[PDB]
Amino acid sequence: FHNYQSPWYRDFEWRKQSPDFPCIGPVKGGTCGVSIQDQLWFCILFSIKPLSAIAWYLDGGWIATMMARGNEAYYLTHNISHTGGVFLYMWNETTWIWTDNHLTAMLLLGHLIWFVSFALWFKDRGSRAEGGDIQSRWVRLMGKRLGIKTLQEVRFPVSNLATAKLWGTVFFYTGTFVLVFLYFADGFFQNR
Amino acid sequence: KRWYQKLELPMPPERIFGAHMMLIGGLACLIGTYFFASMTMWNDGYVNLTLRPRLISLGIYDPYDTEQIQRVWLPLIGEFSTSKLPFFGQYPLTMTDFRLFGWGCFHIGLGLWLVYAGAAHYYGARGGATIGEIFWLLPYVPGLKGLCQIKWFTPEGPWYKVGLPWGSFANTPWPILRRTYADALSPHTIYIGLLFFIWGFVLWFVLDKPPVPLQPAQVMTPNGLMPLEQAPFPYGWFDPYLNQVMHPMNTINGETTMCFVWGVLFVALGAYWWYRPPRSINITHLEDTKAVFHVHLTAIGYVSFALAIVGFLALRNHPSYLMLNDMNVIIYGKKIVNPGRMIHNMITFNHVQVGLLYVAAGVFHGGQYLHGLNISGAYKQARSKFITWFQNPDLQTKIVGTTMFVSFVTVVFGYGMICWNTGAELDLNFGIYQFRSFRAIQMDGEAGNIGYRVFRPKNPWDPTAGGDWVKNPDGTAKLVKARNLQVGDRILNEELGIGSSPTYSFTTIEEINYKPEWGQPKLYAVQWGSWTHFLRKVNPLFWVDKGIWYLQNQKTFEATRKADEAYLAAHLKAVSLLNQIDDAQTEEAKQKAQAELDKFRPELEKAHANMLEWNERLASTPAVLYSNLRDQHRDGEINDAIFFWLMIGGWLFGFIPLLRIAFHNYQSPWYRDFEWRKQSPDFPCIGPVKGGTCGVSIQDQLWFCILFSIKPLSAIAWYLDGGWIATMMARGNEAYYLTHNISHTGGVFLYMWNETTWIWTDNHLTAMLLLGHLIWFVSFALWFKDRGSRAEGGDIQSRWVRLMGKRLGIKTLQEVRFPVSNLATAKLWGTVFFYTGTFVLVFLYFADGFFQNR
Amino acid sequence: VMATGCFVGARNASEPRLGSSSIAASRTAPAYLREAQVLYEGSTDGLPKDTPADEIAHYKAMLAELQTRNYAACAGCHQVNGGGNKAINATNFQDAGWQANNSSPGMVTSIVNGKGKVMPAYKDKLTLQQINYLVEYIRRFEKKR
Amino acid sequence: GGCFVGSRDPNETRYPKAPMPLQNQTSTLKTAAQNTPGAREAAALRDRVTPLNLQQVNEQDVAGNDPLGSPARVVLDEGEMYRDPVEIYREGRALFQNNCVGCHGHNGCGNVPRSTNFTDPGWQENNSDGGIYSSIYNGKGIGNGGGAMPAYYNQLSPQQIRYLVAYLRAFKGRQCNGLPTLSDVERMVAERQ
Ligand code: 2GO
Ligand code: 2GO
Ligand code: CLA
Ligand code: CLA
Ligand SMILES: CC(C)CCCCCCCCCCCC(=O)OC[C@H](OC[C@H](C[N+](C)(C)C)C(=O)O)OC(=O)CCCCCCCCCCCC(C)C
Ligand SMILES: CNCCOP(=O)(O)O[C@H](COC(=O)CCCCCCCCCCCC(C)C)OC(=O)CCCCCCCCCCCC(C)C
Ligand SMILES: CNCCOP(=O)(O)O[C@H](COC(=O)CCCCCCCCCCCC(C)C)OC(=O)CCCCCCCCCCCC(C)C
Ligand code: HEC
Ligand code: HEC
Ligand code: SF4
Ligand SMILES: [Ca+2]
Ligand SMILES: [Ca+2]
Repeated sequence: FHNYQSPWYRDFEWRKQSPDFPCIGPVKGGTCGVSIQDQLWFCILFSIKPLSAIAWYLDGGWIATMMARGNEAYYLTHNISHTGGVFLYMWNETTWIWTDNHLTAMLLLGHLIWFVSFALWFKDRGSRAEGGDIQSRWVRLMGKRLGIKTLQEVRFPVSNLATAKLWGTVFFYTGTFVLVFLYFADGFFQNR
Repeated sequence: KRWYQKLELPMPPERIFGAHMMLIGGLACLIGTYFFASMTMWNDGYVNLTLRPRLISLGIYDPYDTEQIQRVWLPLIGEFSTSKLPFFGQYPLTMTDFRLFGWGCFHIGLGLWLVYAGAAHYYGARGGATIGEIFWLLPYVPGLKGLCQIKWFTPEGPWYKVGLPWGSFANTPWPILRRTYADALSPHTIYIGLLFFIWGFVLWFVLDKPPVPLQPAQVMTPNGLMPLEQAPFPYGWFDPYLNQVMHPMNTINGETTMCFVWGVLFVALGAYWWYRPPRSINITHLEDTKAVFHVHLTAIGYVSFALAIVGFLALRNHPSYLMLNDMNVIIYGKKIVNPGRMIHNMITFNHVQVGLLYVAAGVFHGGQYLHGLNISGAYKQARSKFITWFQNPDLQTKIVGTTMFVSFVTVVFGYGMICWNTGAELDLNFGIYQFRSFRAIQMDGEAGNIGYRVFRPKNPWDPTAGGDWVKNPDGTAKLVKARNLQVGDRILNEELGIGSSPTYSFTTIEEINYKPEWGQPKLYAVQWGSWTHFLRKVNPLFWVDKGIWYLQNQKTFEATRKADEAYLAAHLKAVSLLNQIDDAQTEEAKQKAQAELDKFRPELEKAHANMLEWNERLASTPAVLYSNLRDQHRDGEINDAIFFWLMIGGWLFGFIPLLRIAFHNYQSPWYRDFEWRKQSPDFPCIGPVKGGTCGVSIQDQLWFCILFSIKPLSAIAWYLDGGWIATMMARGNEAYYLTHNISHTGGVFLYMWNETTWIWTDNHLTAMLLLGHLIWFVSFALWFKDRGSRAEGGDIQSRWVRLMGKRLGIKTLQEVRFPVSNLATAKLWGTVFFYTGTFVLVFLYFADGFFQNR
Repeated sequence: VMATGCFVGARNASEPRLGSSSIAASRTAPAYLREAQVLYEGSTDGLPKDTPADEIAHYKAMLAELQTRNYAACAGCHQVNGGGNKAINATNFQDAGWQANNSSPGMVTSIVNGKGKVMPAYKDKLTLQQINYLVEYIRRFEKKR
Repeated sequence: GGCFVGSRDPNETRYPKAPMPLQNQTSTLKTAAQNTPGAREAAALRDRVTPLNLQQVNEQDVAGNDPLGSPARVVLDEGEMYRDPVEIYREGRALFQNNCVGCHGHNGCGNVPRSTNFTDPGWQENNSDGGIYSSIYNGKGIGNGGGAMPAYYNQLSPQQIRYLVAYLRAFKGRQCNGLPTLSDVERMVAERQ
């Protein structure tokens, strides 16, 4: 509905001029994330939450609380088999994940891909552009001093805001879902 | 926006003074309540636990105190109606409870008095103030309006209602009063000297701990009157955990003598400044409280850091905390493993947190004073060298860029070595390289007679090599006794009982008859694989620690070395004799060989006893820098080297934004090139131009320093608490760590899981875990480039809700507008949420107890 | 494209008997349990009279080699049928409580390493693939309750 | 959060135990209250409630570093091991509540997938005491540092594992509400350990 005008845009007379622009702000408190490309990225993130409900439920976690233990009195008296309970599931399955060294390598790489998405998604691109610029000046000073021609015109590339949001969503998504593969790859421990 | 900007500097002296005095009184009241919560009828909790080792060292908390009291100051003291000592006459009280009660009441009486007097300076400043403006939510009570319109602290009043009769410090004609902050630097430090004397006299005469060298010959203990040097810790100087007499300056009597040493020094430096007060031209702009605020707040932060370092070493093995391990500490029904070290770690990490927060903030307040000089055109006019030394932009880019480089190189070295050795511990095959683990096999004693099948190469050094299994003369695969292994042999992983390395088949012997420099007094065949054990030596602190330590222990080190050398020769000759036996072939030749190992057995026994006992002695020598849970030497580890490289590199990573605050609060090289200028200290951006410009202001640079510093601060937390920081996946129970006598709880990731087994045992700790995790991720809602989406969607919500209100008749719903955080207030609250979410979870890592082997 | 297949390597199996894939045998329950029963019993005697001549003699050669390395068969500690010996404390594999409180992965290392005093280590006697087969045979001893 | 913790149970004394020895229990160097008003009641009370071997143990004293701490060489003397129920209870509940609850539950009936369940009779009957030592010392399953049941040979002492072994036999045939009490340990010890 709001690819061209939302009701917040229409009170101001604004008109979105393209599908992927990053913002137009600091006006009116700030406007980052109104384009259609960004709404696509926010769908992908928000959907991580029902998807992980689906993953925990398929693989036998207990989703109705956060700390259910496997054989607590309730589960035992009512013949319920589960692997964990929201948070507890996480630590319960990872003790099984730790017994495989290929899956623990996957766990390490998965965690690193994700938190790097934060570099790309925080309101920080100007800081990164102005520091990159200090870095380029410095490397060119070293080139000129040491007579190293490959380095007297270095200019470090710093992503603009649109491409930072794209690769930030890519890194966030792939981090999370390599890590989810592990909850399946560890085994199905529901004993029925 | 301005709600947290109500009180901004410069302020006048009487208002700062008065609020400090009022806050001091307020703290004294809170401490007074902490004294009440220390009484023995209560459970252990974190508040009363963090004060008990100190109150034991002071003599106020007495662990061996059992009797209950019924008359002590005046005839009414068992229990009585309306308490007799209100709310406390219900329980049995001991003498330490009474000592605690009294010091509590004393801190609440002084505190209330200081609060009143501070208010007199603060409000008598303004000529007085009425009761209803001091208390301000006092006119809401009805039939008490008249009450709240009297004026207190007036310049005129009768003695019990004066503030400042002259109106200000500057107007009062007491000619002792100093008139500038530099002139006041001299009385303020005489004053602090006087405080040091007060403390020394209270310790000597009220608490009865006189100063060295005037300590008593005798002191009263629970087992009678003993001589100072044999009386155990709280009473005397005998340390009952380490079994030694304490050094006199390691007792509290040492602290009372320093009360007088430091108090004399502060009085004399203050009397010197009385006569030649600071006068430099480089200092004169510091009379403005905005400028000094920077200096003082950043200094204070450094002081906190130094409290952490000094307190951690000085108190790591002191009997006040170890005494906690003997009491029966139970928190939220549990029973804590090593409470001593847990409370000690909490106090030092508390101080490290405060250290960071105040250095970072002090520099931000610095950048605010400089930005205002740039706005007002005065930066260019400044006369102090402490500003002008840094005015050149070409020098600023060289300062920032070379600390970025030094950071880059140290962090690449550390993080790259962590990655390498986690690859090694996991045995990861990359196609282009097989990572290999550490494995050991004992070659001496009884273990050395277990056999294996060995694939033994023909000639390692030449390619077009080949190998063969070791056989008998008839052709069957012979079993090789671990004592007879050689470098180059391969033993099948499955026969050593190793899964977990499925991509290769053999373990390779790389060194034989290996004896750890520091570790178990045993002999191994070893695979080193990819495991970099030499990296412990790539630490300047390894060498300084071990050198001082060698110089102090050189005779037992020399006798240990020589006992090792004798045992190795004796083991080598035993292996010869055992081999002659095994390769006899003649029942006679067998029998005679057996006869000669029998007559050499005694004296192999003796060489082994001698070696064992000299190694035990050497490992009981006192620590220099790196210590045990006792207070004994340990050699530096890969852990200690990585910590060392990580402190250099990671504090530069964290502090580079502070340099940017200092240099580029107004123009940076990016800005100057476009001709831009930062118009305020807190704008969020200037929009999408040039790719995007979020995050350039000094308030934002402040938030970045704090997040980046989370990283050296977690390395400190993990190190304090017993984690292995040198890999990601290390487990405590494995061969490298047991052969080298290393205790740890984890490995970066592996620590997270392992400590949480302990966290899970406590329901209060797990509720904290759930909540602190909820706080953090909500910060992402505020930090992402997303605020326009949120405002657009909150407008849709407002509209809908007002529709419902029109349709439904609900007047209060019919004009609702949801507030959406603008960009600056989002970055602030997002940083607040990110920081409190993380460090409530780090508290949990300390609070499950401390589990490093002792 | 990526996994062009996937380069996971060749499977480890037991000894080869001519004309009958050993790798295949190691995933086919009726073949692997026939070899597990031979190891377990220490003889080829309880094997289905339908067993081929070549099979019956390959097993014997396997046993004869293991007898020279002082291998002790599982039956007769644990019996031909389970549920060992209370005397010797030898585990009863017929018991459901013992079976529910063991995972098959966990069971493996208790055979590899041995278990406390009497149950011997088999890491130098048998291959890890022959231990996997035995964990599978012990599973079939379970009775209800 | 702070200050309003409860009243301490009168039965948990704070009266102090003797300090942990500096000397290693495995040393070859030289081997291994008063009448004041209430000091005797407090000592007698500490003697039942306050645990003595809860703290992580010197590094040379851990079972993998102890010459007599391997599963093959440890002494499981039944007379010393099932001698004193106060003691088994005092020690094993503190060690168990700390180290073992996370994965085996607050009831000791199993939390982590496939984890043991110590109340099960079939499991009790088919494990030796020496068997139980082996699995604590080695861990269970394949992995670095033991498997899903982690190894303890660095971590715990042989004496600490033995309190654990005796405590674990008090779980037999109990219901799934928390841990064995002092009288569970005592009925276990009367029915021959
Ligand atoms: C012992 C456990 C172990 C350790 C080493 C570990 C630690 C940590 C840390 C740390 C410093 O301690 C961090 C920072 C961290 C980070 C992460 N880990 Zn992580 N982590 C572990 C293990 C794993 C594993 C195997 C996995 C993650 C997964 C993830 C992911 C998760 C990314 C994310 O944003 O995921 C959102 C989804 C979540 C949190 C799952 C919620 C499940 C629940 C059942 C859904 C339904 C119930 C709610 C109340 C629902 C709301 C209602 C409605 C809207 C649906 C990232 C990289 C990841 C994941 O959760 O992805 C959904 C994942 O799969 N992790 N993780
Ligand atoms: C492990 C059991 C349990 C599970 C259930 C769990 C899961 C998860 C998930 C998930 C869905 O699975 C997530 C998403 C998650 C999130 C979080 N957890 Zn979490 N979490 C658990 C438990 C805990 C605990 C106790 C803690 C966190 C802490 C934290 C924090 C992490 C805050 C943060 O951003 O921290 C950065 C710091 C890290 C990762 C610690 C680094 C330690 C290391 C020793 C530093 C030194 C070495 C490095 C390689 C760096 C060198 C270079 C440098 C110094 C410049 C947030 C809320 C948190 C923390 O680490 O804070 C620093 C904390 O204390 N968590 N966590
Ligand atoms: C892995 C995490 C990581 C790393 C290595 C970096 C690196 C850096 N950040 Mg980014 N950042 C991160 C995550 C990271 N950041 C996160 C999670 C956020 C969200 C808060 C940010 C937000 C952010 C902002 C706003 C800014 C930066 C800036 C910086 C730079 C600081 C300048 C400097 O100190 O030089 C020293 C260099 C180092 C200390 C790091 C060395 C290289 C590291 C160690 C390892 C390379 C690891 C990488 C994962 C390897 C993959 C390689 C591939 C072959 C496998 C530096 C390049 C500043 C800058 O100047 O911009 C350019 C900056 O302004 N960071
Ligand atoms: C706790 C998680 C949390 C919750 C509850 C929300 C809530 C919401 N977000 Mg926010 N968000 C989050 C995290 C969360 N977000 C994260 C991690 C990010 C970064 C990716 C974002 C980024 C973001 C964007 C860009 C936008 C939103 C939007 C929205 C709103 C969606 C419109 C709606 O459909 O109403 C349905 C409402 C619900 C489904 C929520 C019911 C509420 C909860 C579960 C109760 C909340 C409990 C709370 C934590 C507890 C504290 C209360 C205390 C008193 C006890 C919704 C109110 C959109 C918006 O419209 O802004 C106004 C929007 O555009 N979110
Ligand atoms: C901090 C806490 C300790 C609580 C603080 C006190 C109050 C506690 C209890 C909740 C109070 C809820 C009051 C909500 C309310 O009435 O909001 C009205 C308001 O303003 C509009 C007008 C004032 N014009 C605008 C005319 C000047 C007014 O009412 O005063 O608002 C806002 O605009 C903020 C939003 C408030 C949230 C209310 C939304 C309620 C959800 C209803 C959704 C579904 C419908 C169909 C019921
Ligand atoms: C005019 N300037 C602004 C407008 O243009 P603009 O922003 O689109 O320009 C970008 C920006 O700069 C970056 O975006 C930084 C990359 C460097 C950080 C360097 C840091 C990267 C490391 C991250 C790894 C972490 C992961 C593994 C967790 O445009 C891009 O870079 C587009 C992304 C394409 C990159 C393709 C990568 C494929 C290369 C793989 C093969 C190379 C080698 C193997 C031979
Ligand atoms: C499980 N037990 C582990 C500790 O065992 P144990 O007792 O054997 O040994 C001491 C180490 O403990 C510390 O003592 C840490 C206290 C942490 C609080 C203190 C942590 C603070 C560290 C540094 C603070 C930096 C701030 C001020 C910038 O092990 C040491 O050698 C540490 C010495 C620290 C000195 C390192 C020097 C590096 C230089 C930094 C340069 C930075 C800048 C240029 C910006
Ligand atoms: C000499 C006796 C003996 C022989 C031979 C023997 N075992 Fe055992 N085994 C025992 C005893 C005794 C125990 C009890 C272990 C204990 O103390 O808990 C046991 C225990 C077990 C258990 C249960 C382990 C567990 O973790 O719970 C398995 C499985 C097992 N044995 C399998 C085998 C297999 C397979 C073989 C032959 C390959 C075998 N045993 C050979 C005596 C033997
Ligand atoms: C990390 C989780 C975890 C921790 C911590 C843990 N365990 Fe376990 N435990 C398991 C799992 C999983 C099993 C099931 C092993 C198998 O069969 O796969 C198990 C099994 C056992 C068994 C039975 C072994 C056997 O062979 O039959 C004993 C005994 C045991 N655990 C005792 C303890 C004790 C004592 C502690 C604390 C010292 C402890 N556990 C800590 C997870 C854990
Ligand atoms: S911070 Fe980025 S997204 Fe926000 S208004 Fe500025 S340029 Fe736009
Ligand atoms: Ca699973
Ligand atoms: Ca801890």
